Amino acid sequence: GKPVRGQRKGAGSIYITHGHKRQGQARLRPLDYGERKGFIRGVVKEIVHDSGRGAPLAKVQFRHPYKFKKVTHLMVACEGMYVGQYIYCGKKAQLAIGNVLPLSKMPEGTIVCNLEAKVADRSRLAKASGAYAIVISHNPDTGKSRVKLPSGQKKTVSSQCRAMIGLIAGGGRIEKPVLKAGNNYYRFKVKRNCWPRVRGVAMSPVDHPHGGGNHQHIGFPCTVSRNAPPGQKVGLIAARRTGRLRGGV
RNA sequence: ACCAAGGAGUCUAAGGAGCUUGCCAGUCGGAUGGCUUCCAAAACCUUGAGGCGUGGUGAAGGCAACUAUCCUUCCAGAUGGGGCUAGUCUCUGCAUGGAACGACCGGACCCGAAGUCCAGUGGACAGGGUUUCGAGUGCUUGCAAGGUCCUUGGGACCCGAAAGGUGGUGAACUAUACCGUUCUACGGUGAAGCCAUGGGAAACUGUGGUGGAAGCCGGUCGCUGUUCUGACGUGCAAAUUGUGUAGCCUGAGUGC
RNA sequence: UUGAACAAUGGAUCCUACGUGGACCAUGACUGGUAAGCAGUGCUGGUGAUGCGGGGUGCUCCGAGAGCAGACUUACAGAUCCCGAG
RNA sequence: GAGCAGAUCUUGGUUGUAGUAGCGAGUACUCCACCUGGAGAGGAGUGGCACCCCGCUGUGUGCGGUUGAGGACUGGAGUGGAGCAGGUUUCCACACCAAACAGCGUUGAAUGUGGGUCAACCGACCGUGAGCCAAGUGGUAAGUUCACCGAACAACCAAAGCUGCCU
RNA sequence: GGCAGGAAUGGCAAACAGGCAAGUGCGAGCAAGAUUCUACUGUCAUGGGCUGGUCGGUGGCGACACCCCCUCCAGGCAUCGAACCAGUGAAUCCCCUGUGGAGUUCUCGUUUCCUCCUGAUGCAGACUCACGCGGGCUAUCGAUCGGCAUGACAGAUGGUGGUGUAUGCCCUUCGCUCAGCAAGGCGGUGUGGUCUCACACCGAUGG
RNA sequence: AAGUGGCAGUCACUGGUUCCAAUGAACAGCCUGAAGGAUUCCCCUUGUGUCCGUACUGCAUCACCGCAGCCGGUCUCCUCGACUAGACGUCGCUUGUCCACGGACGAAAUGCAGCUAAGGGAAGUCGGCAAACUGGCCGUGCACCUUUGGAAGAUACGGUGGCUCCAGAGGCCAUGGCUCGUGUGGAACUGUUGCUGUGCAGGGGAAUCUGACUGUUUAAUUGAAACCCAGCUUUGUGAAGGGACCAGCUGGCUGGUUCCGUGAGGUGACUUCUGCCCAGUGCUCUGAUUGUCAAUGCGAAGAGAUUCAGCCAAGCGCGGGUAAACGGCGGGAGUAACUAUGACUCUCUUAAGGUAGCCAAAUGCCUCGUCAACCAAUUAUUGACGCGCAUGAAUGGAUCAACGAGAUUCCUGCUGUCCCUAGUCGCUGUCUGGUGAACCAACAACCAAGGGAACGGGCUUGGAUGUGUCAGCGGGGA
RNA sequence: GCUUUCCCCGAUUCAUGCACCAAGUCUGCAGCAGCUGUUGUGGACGACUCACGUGUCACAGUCCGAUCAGUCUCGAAACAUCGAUCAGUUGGGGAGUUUGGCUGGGGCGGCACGCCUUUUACAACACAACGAAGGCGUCCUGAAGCAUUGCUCAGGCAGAACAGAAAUCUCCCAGGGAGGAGAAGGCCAAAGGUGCUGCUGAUGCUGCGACUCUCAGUACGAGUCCGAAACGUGCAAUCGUGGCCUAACGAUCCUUUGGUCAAGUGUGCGAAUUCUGGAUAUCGAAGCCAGAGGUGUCAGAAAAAUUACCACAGGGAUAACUGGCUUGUGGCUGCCAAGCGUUCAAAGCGACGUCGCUUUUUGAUCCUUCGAUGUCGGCUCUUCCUAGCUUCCCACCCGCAGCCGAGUGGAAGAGUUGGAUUGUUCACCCACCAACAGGGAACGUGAGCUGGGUUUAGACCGUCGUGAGACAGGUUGGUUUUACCCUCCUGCCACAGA
RNA sequence: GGGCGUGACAAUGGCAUCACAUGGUAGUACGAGAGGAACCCUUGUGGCACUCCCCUGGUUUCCACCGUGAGUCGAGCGACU
Repeated sequence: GKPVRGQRKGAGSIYITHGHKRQGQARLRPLDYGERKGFIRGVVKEIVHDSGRGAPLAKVQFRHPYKFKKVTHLMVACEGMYVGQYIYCGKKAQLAIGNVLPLSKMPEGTIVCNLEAKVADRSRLAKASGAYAIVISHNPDTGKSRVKLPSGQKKTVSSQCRAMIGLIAGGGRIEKPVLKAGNNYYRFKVKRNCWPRVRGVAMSPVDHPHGGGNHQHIGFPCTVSRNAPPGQKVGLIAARRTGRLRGGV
């Protein structure tokens, strides 16, 4: 009868992010002449806590490309980065923690974060707490590069994508068990309206394909198709397998 | 409960079967046209196409009701005529009902297509037979108006659904998100950290304090609403109430 | 002897507007059932639609059928009194 | 649009019930005095008395308001003092309660009349927040409570109309 | 009009957030408004008119202190959660001594009750070693000297400079003294006519 | 010269300290600095301050909403004295008020409230429902079990007044003056043994089922074992992506995001485990090389409409994986040197044949199952046993500390729940002055029997019956 | 020690500092002092370039030489993306609708829904019930049809080598006891049987008749009777258009086939449906006629569940509660007398049989009630019955010595209890007692109470279902309102006037 | 003959004394024994009924007297909430 929770969320009325008191986008300084040809220096002016995020951010101040000015960019912090650090951004930057340099000046063992997925893009990969990617290999024939992502996947991105050298700060936070419901309450109160989460077997058949019945159960296989309409796409979406994972994944 | 007033088979298109009236192989013709202070948008007039009827039958191609003195036949039968007689004979034969047709019109069969003929591309009919059909004909039973009882579509005798649809309104209660902001006595208890100190070879450890954590406890405001299955239950109240009893009360708390 | 009796204001030909289409009761004619104020049937009559006299009372029994009155007489059935009639 | 006894019929007016059930949370009143047409109470109370006067007799535990004297309640998380939303003259005074209302009525938020609300300093106004509108552009058969609000963050975008000197 | 600058449309939206500046007599006098009127005493923002010689100057070792417009950039204030502990100040409240008035007094009670007050504002003052309330910084000295010390309820510090010392320097909450200001207020005691009301006098500016 | 009488709560500021997988706005406005540039030399609508709100009410017992002048609801601020831990509770100054329809009569019965009650003590009842017991503080002290935190205020024992003393802590001025523990311990005396003397103020213990907890919940019959939680585990996703809104959009959302992130499910703390089945359905992967398979396209024949063939997609078949996907997880007959039982064997058969565990459990029909405990008596309850109609493993199975207005059982104490009721009291009612409805109403209003739409007030046959009150009453008026 | 060859490179990395609006070089113009100094203001390089030189950095411009250029940046790229139009797939995410009927309530069950036979069924015809027993949706072509024709069947006595009970053969007997496909009934003997043989009459040319059963005197279906073409069989009469007879089946619309048409023959003639402005075309389509493809719910819609979240219109035409009829069942008594009883049928029983009564269990029914009669138990309170438990007649009788008792009669006055488990009625124990009898009163009694149970909405388990959901399976939690009217009853009072 | 009052009478209706037990009878009758009554007479008891308050209880707004707590009236006294 009635639509589903994950179908009313995408409508985005009271499921908008609680971002009012956040810091903005955390991205690498954009690509300009300095960052392409040589290197540019920036002072890590502050490390700050961003709401709804696990990693600390860093206000890093560079000079303006063509104006008498100081552009204060904001990027996810590298673990070990301190205030007043002098990070370096560009092609001729050195292989030091916090530096931002193209994915081609990096040897084939480098541990990187804030990784770009496209050229002139600004840091769309490996951005959560304790996240890091590992530069696997380079290909000069294409100017591209295989990198190992935190997910364990291996993505090929151009060797003009810029990363940041090191880990993302604030690591180890899933290694603490949330002990109370109130901890997760405060956790999600600054992210978005998604907690607590009623389970579909506890609803009525008007509200969810799982609701109703005299015993709380799903009467049909949970593994739903990928071509399933929005509204019966609840359960395990296009699951290749189910059950306990043992041996290889 | 009582009385008063209102209150339910109506109008319309088409039609059926009676009845009335007028005309008649016709009838009607108020679409429209001619006229003449209000009456008069009336009345009157036949310019009237046309409607219905005069022919039916076949899917159609199409075809289309014999009869030269008069008259289809038979049974019953209304009148009437001429003889005759209280015995009682002939002729007439309406209407109606039944039967028939050697009749005929159209359709369908069978054997044939012989025969006659010509507005002559070989065409038109024609003959004899049938367990044949027609909402057929056999001296056209029509038209129009009114009226009665009805039928069907319409609100359809009157009242009566739960429903379905189209467009709007509401977040003052209430649910939730965000922005700003408010509120949270008094105690109990005693986490980390810290101080002194006893023991020990050391690793470690005993004791007395300090400290003031916790979705900790009692408990006030407050919020909620267990129990009496209390009150009330024509209430204070369309959900409240007790000189009760309870739950929580630093939090996932609370309100604006 | 016009060839059985009795009866008979009747036979033929039509048209047409409605209501009804829950039935029930009674009887060796019965069927199912232990049976039922049960269920289902048959003939006929009743009730429904029907009042009146009697059965105290009773939709169905017995008598009889219903315009308004007068007189007489009766049906069923009645006469200790209630209550007409020993 | 033509006849009512009914349709839990419609509208109106009524009746019994019945002077009945009731008008029982928030502890509470009392005395004197004044205000009255009357309120320590009478219809010509009664005998003389021929209205005065002198006798006798009756009076409901007794309307309202306000001083004063007592008795009590609120008991600062108030029955106090201020303001929000809402109210919108209810504020104040006088007249007035024999029109009605206040489940009494010399009183009131009643009725009638007439008054009263003064800001450079208290606030709206100034912006900004969540959010919204126009604009720009787009979508629709078409208006729209059609889409975007994007100086963290948009576009398909010629939005700097302002400043210094000279003039 | 020329030159030189100048990405990024205009608004709305909070009577709780941001946001210039007022207090007392709560009265002269109101029946009813009052940080609005009134008497005093102030505060704020902003406009106009007038009157061969130019980087304001100086003091301090320092922390710092004093007197005499324009453009652009870098910062900061505005500016931000909650709870708990300690301190200081305010008003409230209470106590002691004394005064002025009142209540009780059958007996006792030098008793009982009220009052004895002080606002904004000031380019006023003394401290600020807060010698009342505490942080920061300065200079000198150079520690744990062999038992490290200082300061806190608890923290907390210290060769990245402790303790000690000093013209020490700064900011801030206050508090105190003065002006406001006693003339006002509060508790009273009287005079004068009376009136459609002014004068007189007294009573802690206590600890 | 120029803090300071006291100390309690509130407020302000100051110095800090803790909490966060939570870090707790923006703008206008204002200021400072850095670097440049440039540099003629008192008076005025008591200047301007314009515009709008400004009464009163406002947790209201009458100003708002609730039909109203409704015991309901409704935002914030200030907040005294005494007892006390106190913003509890009780009383009082300041402020405000005596207004709620009243009066008589000791005031029936019944009722709603407050209390008591001998002897017994749950025998009452579905059930200790309701009430009672206990209650503050100080000292001594405290068991099982445990997740080592708790349980715990366990359970329990003693004391508590009044007065007179004895000790006992600090500060200022200068070891004396003054202030100086309402904050503690001891003792003597004292009293009809009684003192948290009033208001206030836990009864306790022992188990089973269940949910871990805390939180949430059907406003107005269900507060729960339901939902949520943490934890666990699957799942899709590396962005031209996952999910997903919209009529549409070069549209908005998650996303100010980027795997320690996340969109979609399930289970439900810790602990100990989570067994077998991929045959069915589902999902997913392949080459989907063999089968089926659309539209368009290409070819042929036809005069043409049209007809016919072959090839090219996904899908479906085919093949593989997957159960913390949905789910599922067996019969028959013999057999041991007393009997009995059946370790053992035979056979059919499944995708697998229910594994470890647990049970007459909130799941067991039979069933009040059998044995034991409890009791005088036990359809209750507990411990066991187990062919379990129909238990069972994240449809989670089994233990389980702590917690619970959860469901059940036992013990103690306490009791009017009961034997078996009685008394007393306020407000009712009762009488009354003022005011004054509604429900309901065919008409009526005494029965028995009969018959009858089978249970009459009316009918028939009988029996009663004078009319009219007042307070009650629950048999009837189906 | 140069040259060239092109590849690589192009000033910033101890430090929370600063950094822009040009300095230098060269040079123009204007003013003043005289190519110079000064003042003022420009320009180029600094800071490479995007056919030539001249032209002002710009373009033009005239000549010269000769075959224009223009992308913000990176990637991808004629693929892909967002949509567009079709097509395949998927699609309870969503919508619309349906989810038969009968029925001793409905559901489950079944078919009494279209048919045939026997019976009910009651001697014309007719005759219902979820009455009784069955059958039907088929089967059969040198047949299981038609015809001629010959023969006689079931069974039995007797007989014949193997051979017997039962092989085959022979004789006699045999009314049908066989066969005719099947259910039952009827029918039939030189045969509506059967062998052999011959055949196809298994649609009597049509748009072809009258009828009968059914019945409305409709259809379909089935069947009877005819007319005449052409045939089979037979000497012939005849018989034969299916099955010996009674069952064996199907509308409109649509499709399909055959016919019509068209063609062909026609040894000369014809002999004809339409596609509409006139014609053609074995193009296509339409038409008429006869079949066939099926509606079994069989006079013929195209069709799944659930609701305890529920609703509406009704219904006492119809269930659940009371009551009514009946009492199978239950309960209570009778009669007889086989036996038991030491002998003895009755002191006490009473088998096999059999007559009754009650409502008091459960049935059966469906009569009243569905515009509602509050649905169990308990408590309270009253009354009634007797089918008599105690007490009384110290009754009578005994297998009665006493005691304890058994049975029977009169008698319904009084009594008939306290508890544990269970919601319980009941049951079962513990006791007390003279005894702890059985019942009724709308299964008395909810405006008397309670609310434990049944019986809403919440929730859990088990089994069932794919599911929502179901469950006489279990569990927990869950608002019981109103009297003041009339009467009865309780007390109270007056008037008695009518 | 009426009015008021008293004293009675009594139509009709209701109706209320049921049961048990100690002791004696009696260790008797009866009975081989074992065992083992009864009438009746006392005295009690139970259920029910009716009445009542001397005694003993229960109740206490006799707020009668007294103790005692918080607050308040200045304390006493006496009070009050």
